[PDB]
This record gives sequence, structure tokens and C-alpha cells, in this order.
Amino acid sequence: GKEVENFEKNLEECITRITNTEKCLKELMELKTKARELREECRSLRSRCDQLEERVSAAEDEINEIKREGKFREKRIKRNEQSLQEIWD
Amino acid sequence: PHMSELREDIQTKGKEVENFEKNLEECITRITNTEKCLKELMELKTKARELREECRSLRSRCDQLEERVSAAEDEINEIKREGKFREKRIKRNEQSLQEIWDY
Amino acid sequence: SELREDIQTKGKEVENFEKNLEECITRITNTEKCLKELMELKTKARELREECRSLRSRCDQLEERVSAAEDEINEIKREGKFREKRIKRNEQSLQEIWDY
Ligand SMILES: [Cl-]
Ligand SMILES: [Cl-]
Repeated sequence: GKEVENFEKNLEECITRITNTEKCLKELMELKTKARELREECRSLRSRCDQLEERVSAAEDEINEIKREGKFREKRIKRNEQSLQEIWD
Repeated sequence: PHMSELREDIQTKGKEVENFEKNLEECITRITNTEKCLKELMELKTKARELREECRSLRSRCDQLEERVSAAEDEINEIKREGKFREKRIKRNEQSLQEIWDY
Repeated sequence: SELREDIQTKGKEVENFEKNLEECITRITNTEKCLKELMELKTKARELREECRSLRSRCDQLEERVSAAEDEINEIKREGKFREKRIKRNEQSLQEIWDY
């Protein structure tokens, strides 16, 4: 047969092209799970940054308080140095 | 009559061959459209690999920041302790001076 | 007739191919449903790209802030060393006054 041979060839190409397509979808189905994992990886990093930001803000506030206290203690140390300047050589 | 018997088999098998061809064309079209999308979705395999590495990098950056913040917190706590101790000493010196003036 | 027999046999052959073609069309329909489902991943990957872009800028900012905090702590420690020297001198002066 001349035309039957032409159809068998086209059908074989069809089956082959469909089979190759089905293999790719099975491969791409894994990306659904990998995307779920990455979504959770980002969720975790966002909470780690949330915590770091709180800690850094608290540290900044502590540094500002320490600086202010030290300035006012130095005022008192200088006063004490001047008082002793009047008394002991 | 034997012409009509013949015309019928020619038309029957012709209609079957035409329906086949139209259906094969639909098949090829549907397959071609499907192949275009998979080529497009194959890029996501590489993009997911890049994102995995991007997260791996950010986790190590957070690991380092957490160590640095913990060290800074420890230093602040020690500084606060030292300042509390020095405050006790400044107050004692203030009282000693007042005792000299009141003498 | 030999010819009428081959005309019917090649006709039978095409009906068998039509059945196979129908199996194919069903297999392509199932495949098309999956691609529509996987098209959502294109958007999800775009969202994740942006999520990482945001986290990188948050880390950039934290690193600057932590470096600035570290510098401030080092300066405070250095100033405390000098204040300690002064308190100790004042304590020694007072001990000398009260021992006199
Ligand atoms: Cl201090
Ligand atoms: Cl003092």
C-alpha cells in the first residue's frame, strides 16, 4: 500500500511526539513541589529578617541610652575633678 | 447498477480517508501548540535552580547577621554592667566630696 | 473480484487508524489540561523572584545598620576606658585627702 504507508508514518510520528510531550509534563510536575519548598524558604527568611530588625532596633536604642548616660556621668566626673582641683594638688 | 455499486465503495472509502486526514490535521495542530508551551515551561527548571541558590545565599547572610547581632548584644550588656559599676563609684566620690565640704 | 476486496481491506485499515487517532486526541486533551495547570508556575516563579529581591534589600540594610552599631560600640568602649582612668584618679585623690 502507498497511502496506508503514509498514514502509518504520520500516526507513528504522532504517538512519538505525544509520548515525548508526556515525559516532559511528568518532569515539570516536580516544579510544583519545588515551588512550594521555595515559598516556605522565603517565609522562613522573612521571619528571620523580622526578628533581626527587632533586635537591631533594640540594640540601636540601647546604644543611644548608653551614650546619653555616659555624657551625663562624664559631667559629674568633670565636676569631681574640679572640686578636687580646689582641695588636693 | 454495477457502476452505482462501485461509486458507493469509492465514496464510502473516500469519506473515511477524508475524515481521517481532517482528524490528523487537528492532532498535529494540538501537538504543535502543546510543544510550544513545554519549551516555554522548560525555562522554569533553570529559574527554580537559580531561586534555590538565591535562598541558600540569603540563609548564610542571615546566619552571619545573627552571629554579629548576638556579639553586639553581648557587648552592650557588658557596657551596661560596667556603667552601672562606674555609677556606684561616681556617687561614692560625690558623697566623699560632700563630707569634706560639711567637715 | 480482487480489487473490491483490497478497496474494503484498505478501508478497514483506515478505520483502525481512526480508532488510534481517537486514542491520540484523548492523550493530547489530558496533556493540554496539565499545561494549563503548569502555567500557574510561571506566575509563582515571578513572585518568588520578587520575594528574594526584597529579602536581599532587607539584608543590605541590616548589614549597614549592624556595621554602624558595631562602630558605635567600639567608640563607647574606648570612651569608657578613659572615664575609668578619671574615676580611679578621683578615688586616689579622695583616699589621699581622707588618709591625711
Ligand atoms: Cl561610661
Ligand atoms: Cl568621680
